Amino acid sequence: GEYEPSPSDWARKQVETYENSGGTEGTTLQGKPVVVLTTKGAKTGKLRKTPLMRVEHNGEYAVVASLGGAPKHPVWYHNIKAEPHVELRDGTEVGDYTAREVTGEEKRVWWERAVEVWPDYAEYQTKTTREIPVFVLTPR
Ligand SMILES: C[C@H](OP(=O)(O)OC[C@@H](O)[C@@H](O)[C@@H](O)Cn1c2nc(=O)[nH]c(=O)c-2cc2ccc(O)cc21)C(=O)N[C@@H](CCC(=O)N[C@@H](CCC(=O)O)C(=O)O)C(=O)O
Repeated sequence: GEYEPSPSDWARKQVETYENSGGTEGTTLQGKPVVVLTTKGAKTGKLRKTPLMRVEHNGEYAVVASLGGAPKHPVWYHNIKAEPHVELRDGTEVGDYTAREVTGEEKRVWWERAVEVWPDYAEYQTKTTREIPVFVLTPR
C-alpha cells in the first residue's frame, strides 16, 4: 500500500486513539483484536504504552515480541524484563498482570494460540536468527 504511514507512526496513532477513547476506538488491526500493554520504562521510569495482538485464554494473555521475525528486540521487551508488573487494556477494560517469559510446552501452546489470531506470526519464524520471546501475563 503506497499511501500508508510508517509502521511506527501507525503504532503511535493506534495507541493514541485506543487510550484517548478509553478503549472504545482503534482496537483492531486487519479485523483482529489488539490490546494495549503498559510497562514501566527501564531507563526513564515512565509508563510506556504499546499496542500488541490480543492472545487470550481464560483470563490470561500472551504477547509476542517480534518485529516481523527480525532479531532486534522491541524496547518494551526490556521494560518487562526489568519489571514484570504490567497493565493490559483489552477494549474498555484494564487490569494488572505479572508477565513472564515462557519456555517449553507452555510456550508452544501459547504460540499456537497466537498464530490462530495473527497467522503472519508463523511466517515470521522463517526470518529468525534469535529465539522469538513470548510472555504470559497472569492476573494479579
Ligand atoms: C519504537 C519503540 O517501540 P518499541 O517499544 O521498540 O516497540 C516496537 C513495536 O513492538 C511496537 O511499535 C508495537 O506496538 C508494534 N506492534 C506489535 N509489536 C510486536 O512486537 N508484537 C505484536 O504483536 C504487535 C502488534 C501490534 C498491533 C498493532 C500495532 O499498531 C502495533 C503492533 C518506541 O516506542 N520507542 C519509545 C520507547 C519507549 C520506552 O519504553 N523506552 C524505555 C527505554 C528503556 C531501554 O531502552 O532500556 C524507557 O522509557 O526507559 C521511545 O523511546 O519514545
